[PDB]
Amino acid sequence: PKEIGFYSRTKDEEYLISDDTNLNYYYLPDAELDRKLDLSSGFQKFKDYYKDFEDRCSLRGLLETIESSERHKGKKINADIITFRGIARKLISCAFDSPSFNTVDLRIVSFNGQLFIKEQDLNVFTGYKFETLATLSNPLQYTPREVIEKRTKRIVSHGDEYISVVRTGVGNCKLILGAEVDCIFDFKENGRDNLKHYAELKCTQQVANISDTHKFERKLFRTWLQCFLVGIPRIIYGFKDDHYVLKTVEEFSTEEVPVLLKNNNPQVGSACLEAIKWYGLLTEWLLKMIPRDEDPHSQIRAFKLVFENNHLRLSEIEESDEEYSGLIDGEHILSNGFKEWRKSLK
Amino acid sequence: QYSSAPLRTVKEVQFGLFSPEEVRAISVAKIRFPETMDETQTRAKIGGLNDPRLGSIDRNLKCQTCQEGMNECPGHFGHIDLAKPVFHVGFIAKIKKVCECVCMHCGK
Amino acid sequence: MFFIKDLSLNITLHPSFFGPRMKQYLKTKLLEEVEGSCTGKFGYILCVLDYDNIDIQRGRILPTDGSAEFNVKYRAVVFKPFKGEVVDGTVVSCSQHGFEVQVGPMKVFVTKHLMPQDLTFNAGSNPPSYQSSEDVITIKSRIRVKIEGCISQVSSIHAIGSIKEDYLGAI
Amino acid sequence: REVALGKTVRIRSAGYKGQLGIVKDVNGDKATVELHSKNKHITIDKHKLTYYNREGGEGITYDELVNRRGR
Amino acid sequence: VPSFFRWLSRKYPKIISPVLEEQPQIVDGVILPLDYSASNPNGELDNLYLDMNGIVHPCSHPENKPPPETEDEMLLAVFEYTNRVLNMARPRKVLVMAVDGVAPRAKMNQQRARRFRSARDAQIENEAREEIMRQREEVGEIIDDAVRNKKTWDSNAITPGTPFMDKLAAALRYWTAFKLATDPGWKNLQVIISDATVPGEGEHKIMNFIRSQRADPEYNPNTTHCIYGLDADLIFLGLATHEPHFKILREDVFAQDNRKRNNLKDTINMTEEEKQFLQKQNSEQPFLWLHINVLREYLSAELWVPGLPFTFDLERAIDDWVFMCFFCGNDFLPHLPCLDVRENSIDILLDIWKVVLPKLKTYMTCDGVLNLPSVETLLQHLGSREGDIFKTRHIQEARKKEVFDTDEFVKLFEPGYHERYYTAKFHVTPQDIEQLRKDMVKCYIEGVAWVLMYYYQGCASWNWFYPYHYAPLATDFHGFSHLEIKFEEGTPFLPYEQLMSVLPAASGHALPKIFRSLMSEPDSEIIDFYPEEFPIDMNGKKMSWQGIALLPFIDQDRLLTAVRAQYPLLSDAERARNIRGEPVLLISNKNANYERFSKKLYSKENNNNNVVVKFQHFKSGLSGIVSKDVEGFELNGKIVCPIQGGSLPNLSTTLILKMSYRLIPLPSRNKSIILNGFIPSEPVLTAYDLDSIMYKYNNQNYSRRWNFGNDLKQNIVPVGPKGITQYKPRTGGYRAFFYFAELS
Amino acid sequence: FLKERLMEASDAFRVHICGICGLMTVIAKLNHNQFECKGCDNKIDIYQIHIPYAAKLLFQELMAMNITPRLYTDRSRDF
Amino acid sequence: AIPKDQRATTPYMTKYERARILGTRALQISMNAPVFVDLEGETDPLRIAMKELAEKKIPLVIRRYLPDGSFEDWSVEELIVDL
Amino acid sequence: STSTFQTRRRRLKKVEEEENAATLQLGQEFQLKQINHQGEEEELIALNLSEARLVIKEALVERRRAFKRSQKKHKETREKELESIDVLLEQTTGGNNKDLKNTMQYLTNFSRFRDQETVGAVIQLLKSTGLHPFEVAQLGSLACDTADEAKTLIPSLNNKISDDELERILKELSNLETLY
Amino acid sequence: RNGPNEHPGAKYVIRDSGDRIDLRYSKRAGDIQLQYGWKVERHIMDNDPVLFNRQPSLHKMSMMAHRVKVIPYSTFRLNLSVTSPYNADFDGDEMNLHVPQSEETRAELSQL
RNA sequence: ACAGAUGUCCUCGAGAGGUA
Ligand SMILES: [Mg+2]
Ligand SMILES: [Mg+2]
Ligand SMILES: [Mg+2]
Ligand SMILES: [Zn+2]
Ligand SMILES: [Zn+2]
Repeated sequence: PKEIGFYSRTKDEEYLISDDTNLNYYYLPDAELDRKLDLSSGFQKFKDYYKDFEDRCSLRGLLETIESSERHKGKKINADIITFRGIARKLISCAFDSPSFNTVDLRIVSFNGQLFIKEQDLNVFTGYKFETLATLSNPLQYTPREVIEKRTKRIVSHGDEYISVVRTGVGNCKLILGAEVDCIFDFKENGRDNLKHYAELKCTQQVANISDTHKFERKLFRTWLQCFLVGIPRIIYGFKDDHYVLKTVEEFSTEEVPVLLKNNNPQVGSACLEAIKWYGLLTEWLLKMIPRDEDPHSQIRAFKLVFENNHLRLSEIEESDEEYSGLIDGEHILSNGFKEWRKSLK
Repeated sequence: QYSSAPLRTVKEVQFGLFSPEEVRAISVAKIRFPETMDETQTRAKIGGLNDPRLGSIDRNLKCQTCQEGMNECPGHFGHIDLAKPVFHVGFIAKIKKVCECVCMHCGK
Repeated sequence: MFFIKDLSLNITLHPSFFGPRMKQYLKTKLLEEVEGSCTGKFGYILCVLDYDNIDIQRGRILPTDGSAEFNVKYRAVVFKPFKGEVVDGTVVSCSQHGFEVQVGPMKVFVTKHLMPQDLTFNAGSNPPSYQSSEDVITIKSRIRVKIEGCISQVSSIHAIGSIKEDYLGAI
Repeated sequence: REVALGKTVRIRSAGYKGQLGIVKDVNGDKATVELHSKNKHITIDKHKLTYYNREGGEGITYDELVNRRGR
Repeated sequence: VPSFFRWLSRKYPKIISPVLEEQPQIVDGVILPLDYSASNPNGELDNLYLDMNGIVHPCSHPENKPPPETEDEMLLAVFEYTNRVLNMARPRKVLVMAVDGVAPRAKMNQQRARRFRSARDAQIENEAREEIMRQREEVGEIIDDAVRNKKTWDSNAITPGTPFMDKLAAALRYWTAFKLATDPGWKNLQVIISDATVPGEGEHKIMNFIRSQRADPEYNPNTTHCIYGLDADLIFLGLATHEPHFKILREDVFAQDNRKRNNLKDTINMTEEEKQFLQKQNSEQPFLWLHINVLREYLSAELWVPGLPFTFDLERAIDDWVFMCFFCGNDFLPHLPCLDVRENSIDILLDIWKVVLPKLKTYMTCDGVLNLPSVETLLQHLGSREGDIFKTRHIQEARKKEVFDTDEFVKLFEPGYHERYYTAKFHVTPQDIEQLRKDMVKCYIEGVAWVLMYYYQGCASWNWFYPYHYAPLATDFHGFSHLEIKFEEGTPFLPYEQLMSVLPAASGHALPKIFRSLMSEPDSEIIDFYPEEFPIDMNGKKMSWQGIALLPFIDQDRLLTAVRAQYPLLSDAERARNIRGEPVLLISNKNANYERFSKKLYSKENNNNNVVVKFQHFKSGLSGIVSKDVEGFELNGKIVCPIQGGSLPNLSTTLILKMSYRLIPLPSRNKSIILNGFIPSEPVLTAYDLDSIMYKYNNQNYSRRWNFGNDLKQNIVPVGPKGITQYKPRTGGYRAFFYFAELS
Repeated sequence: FLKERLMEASDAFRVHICGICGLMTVIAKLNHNQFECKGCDNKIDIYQIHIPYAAKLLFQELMAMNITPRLYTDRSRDF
Repeated sequence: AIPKDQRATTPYMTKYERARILGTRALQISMNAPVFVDLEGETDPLRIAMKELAEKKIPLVIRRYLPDGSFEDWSVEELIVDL
Repeated sequence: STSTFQTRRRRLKKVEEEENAATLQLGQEFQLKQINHQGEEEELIALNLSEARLVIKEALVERRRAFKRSQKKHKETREKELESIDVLLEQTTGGNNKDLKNTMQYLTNFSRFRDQETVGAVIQLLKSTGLHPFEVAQLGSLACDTADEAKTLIPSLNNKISDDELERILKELSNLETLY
Repeated sequence: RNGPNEHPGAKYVIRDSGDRIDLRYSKRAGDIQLQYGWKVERHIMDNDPVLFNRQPSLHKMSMMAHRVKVIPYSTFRLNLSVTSPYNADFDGDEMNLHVPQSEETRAELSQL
């Protein structure tokens, strides 16, 4: 895993480039945990900016940061598949759960050889409130105590997410992901890779019996898969009860969760190997028959992927389809910068 | 209290006399002054009958020989260098008998 | 020079581990105890061979409490500094007192009145070393040391070496 | 710290109502109060027993904590 | 043993821990050099801070055997003491050496009186010795003039700015360079030297250094720290640093109270045996540990209050405690008449705080800032309560009963002492009583704010002083709910200015020719500030040396004029020591950052002495800013040994790298917040100890002799991180569920 | 029961005995983990036993009487 | 020395042996040690020891010392308990 | 911790003999013909420095395969040797065992022989003489050039006066050590 | 929780390390959590075997093990048929009582 | 620079008068 670049997506959807607008820093002493903080607060006061978003899976900032990285560097990278951390997670996880739990809608384009793929309320609000109460925006040691005391009576907003490009791949196949990082656990190095320092925090319910233990195991499997697809070493989970009160917060580092699921029921123990094999087979199938443009200004076609009946039905659509006009010619998922870059070298 | 030495039970008891060399070697101090608490009636005189090296006398002062108080100090032993040899009271009869048995001019 | 002996160690097992795996418990206790021990009588127990061979006997329950004492019979490699032989070592430290020659898991010290008068302490070179004619010893160098120390085995052993007479150098 | 220490008290209610004694040892909530006529010690709650003056006078309840004094 | 040590041992017994001092083996006469890379039985240690004054002072002019030779003997003694301390503690990351230097004007008020009292005691004892020799010579005996001229070491001469300080600093650098070069275990050790030129009292320098090491984002919260000093307030000051991994090392004063103090005459009576026993006995000095991590739990269990509008924070709970302890007693202000014992009043003040906390709606202090109305209410409640305390103290004094003398004539037990106490300091005038009361209130409030700022956020004034000798009586600070405290920064005093503000007596001759000529002349512009007979000794309760002086203060302007007049005609070589200077950092030849330092500074760049390097704690440690050395150190050179008769071999400059170290400036105010990622220590306390500290125990009442007993049975306490997770398992599941299953 | 009443219920003492001497003239430093017998130069053959304080007093008085009650933890029948 | 299995002592358990095994087992169960029977609502260590001895489920070995010095090992399960 | 029963009046022998000197005079416990655990009358081994390295390596790999199969059921030159030794020691023994690294490094950087056939040849050559295993261990551990050097460095070797066969097997040891 | 004042209760709580807790002096009515392996010095209750002896002890029947039954009066009470081996009457005789302090001693007294 | 108090049990050899 190697970091290529990063970008910020704050309000107004301006997709700024190479800015640490938030870079949320984690800080939570055990005294605050014992203080029995309430996660309900002003539920009706939530301000969600996702409704005004022009596209849920918009990759304008990712495209801009890819353009900037290409301008700074020379030859293009060997990675092909590009995903905004949503398609890859669903594609790997759909083989483990029922297809009814996930909605499949994939638009794969092979412009310039590279591949570009674009796709309760109370619980979500409580998780966002916990995330906002577990961080203090600017790093500790450079903020006054007024911010620390105000963090309790703060507001909850959906936006200003730090997104960093991570390059990975297994074997010959290599791909990059537009992973979003919402927490940094240690000192941040400027101009150097910060993947080993990043961390991810989430919320979950408590356990009462073996069924709740299995549910927690499933949640751990999901979060471990989503972190391993990127390379996040630290996983933080916040326990919650029926009263929406944070009870205990524990961290789950990497290189020990696999053994923790191994020393458990055989299903979760073999789930890791099954997911790895499924990811490998999916990558091998993906690199099989997708056309390669090689030189720029070549023929470009789009493909539709639908996962039904435990099978990824892929068909080559014709130019008469409306989706073809809106993607090949409409440039809905592309931009003028990418075509300018493609015409620049050739 | 913890001691790293292995714990065993006494299986045999060997009696015998005390050689002057052995008692001189095992002694931790030499007693010459026939006074006790002679340090201007404040402390214990060095080399007296109450030498501090013998052991912890009172209160909670650790004995300097073993750096411990009284609950684990057996009591270290001194020695007195007699000017002239002196008969043992309990062995007078045996000494007389063995003197009668052996020649008083040769060790035969 | 290393010796293979048939030492024995007594372990007082607690009744809390009086299950089917008490044998393996004694095995791991023996490993974690005997390794790295600087016994005065013997020396260093570097490693125990034939792990799957060492046998235990019937443990006698003490009259005082329920803990049982086991007399294991193991064999292992033992290193003893001994006295009256030559040995090769590698320096690891140097000072005005002398050079800390290291032989295996040992640190034998050489005092001022041990080495001949053909060694003077100086710090001109990068490593602080004793420098004189046709003798060059440094922080990392070859040296042959003859041991004549009294060991002084009190829960740990030591060694004192000499540099007198020829062949006790780098070569 | 504890007010009930060495002060003559009168046992109220229970089987020793009207008895006169002096509290010697107090620990937690239970208070050990000796008996004058009887050569025995009885442990009762400090709140239940009233408090009197050593020389003699009116009796008061456990409100001595507020007063922080005697009598 | 001091009363404070007894009080802390009685209230908090488990904080006393035993030490493990290694004894090198002696075989065939030779001594085996003890190893340094071996694991420390007292737990892993990373940072060690040492107050060099607390070592150089006891070694010089001791109570058993004064150094017969010149300063060389004292230098050897302090060198061996430092070596023993280093071998006992075994630092692994950074070792810090600091000695007292320039101090703010508030410290001169008591330091000057203490130095003058010591000088007067030395003078009177010298006069008594001279009379003894005169009486002895009358008999007929003859004594050589060398013995008669063999006076004391002049302990008053040990002051920053003197050539003795420069000589000691030069020797220390050679000693630490030799230790770094000759010890393979000092490869990762970094040694900084804070000479007397650098301003500070020895402990404030350590506080600034630890706050600067905490002035880095990458600083590890799990690092361990040790500070060695004989001062009693040292154990209390380390608590304010909010570092759980803290422990104080100091000599065992319990044994030293009744240690060996026999005369040298008795050492020759029994010849070899007794002298050998004595030299073996004093060769080992027992020590003890003062762990603060355990003390934090005791403070948490003792400062708890049921019912509070705000949120109970452990970090904020300690702030009021430390502020109150400083208010009760500190080496910056005169002792309060109500708080004289300073031990029994602590519990009274704590229960006053406990009863007043529900009334208040805010904490006592906020990062060193004192809440004015809250502290006003606290002192009002204390004054309302101080009447009972004063009555009890007077009753106890009367029962116990059944050089100016001032407090005896006051007769505080009689009613109407409000003006009687003030009459001992001023005249009998009504309006002057109110004027002096208001002035004392203002001065005391300003001094409390200044000491709080100094001990929490560093020095803020550097020139504030206390223009009074007697603290106000009870029911003080009645109306002061309108004053706003705002101190102004001032420049630190020059070494000569600080030396003359200390004001050594006429016996002291550390000053140069010009200054001693300006002093000893009868017609001196500041002759009124320098008494000779010194009759200002005054008992005021207590006994022996605890009495304070009543000599008039010193005007700063007159001293400044005197120093500016004496400066131009002083020699340039002597004037070259007026530079404030900076701490010097020493690193080993194989340090992790040694290559970077040698490539950046003192390298082929050949910059004009303006390039600086800032490095973080990720590599090696000791985050800070390094600058070019201002001394004569250079590559491929040699350092002359100043010890002379010490048989110390010469060393080259290729083994030790010398540079000037500058602390990183604080970006914002130093708050009291536990850093993220801190790993709590192993749980050692039990609920029984919590209940024991929650219930008021009258020094255990000696019911079962639990105060003293199997003290060594407490054993060592584990230190350092314990467990990857920093949160204790409460409810939750998975790992916590497995822990619950394996426990129950 | 007899052993418990004689030792646990009345007086229990722990002492160190030299493996060569057989006596109790062993200096024990539990904190320093040092057990040296100056008489024989023995530092690796020290055992600890549990005996009543009355037995300790009797043995010390016998040693003062120039009689050595050497104590050993092994049988000499094996020769 | 151990007399192989040509032992010649008594194939029954003496009263002193019964008392010693009962006491040792009672102490072991009183401390945290495994029990090889179904407590079945018993909470006194001595009664648990008797319950274990009822069907000879005590893993203890008796070493009977001959006056000369030899000894033969007798298992608890193979010792007849008639008293 | 002992392996030999008390005999020859161990209780009060006082100073039976001075500690071992250069001229042999072995200690009380390290004497020849040690007591074997199963039986009796077992002679002291003849273990040299190179033999020790092979023995400890064999024990390490045996324990390695041991706990590797256990967990499976439950579920250049000097530079190359150092890495292999480190990766073997990292998990086989476990615990701390700090001293094991130093002695392993000493064995690796001072290995006179690095082949099983070489050590077999050298001890089949050394078994011809009736020398004390201590003497043959030092002879095979430290290389020597001259007969007087061997006598001075390794005392108690005065029984060989001819020095012809001594020169022969010294040359044999030299060429075997150079054949590494 | 009952404490050392009531008859069913304890006087000391011995910890694993070896330190002794006195329930009388400390009190506080605290909910002390007893960890496994600790020792609690509780009062002797009913059916507790004790040793009952009379001097002179001429024969082995002069000292035998009984079962404790707590009675509300300050005098030892025993069966009439037991006095004959003890050779004791009720005209002023006094007899000693010994309490075992371990499990093996209790079992030995009960079974022998 | 610094530094004024506490740890719980004391008899010991005898003599006399009595109880089972
Ligand atoms: Mg998240
Ligand atoms: Mg101070
Ligand atoms: Mg009768
Ligand atoms: Zn002792
Ligand atoms: Zn001995």
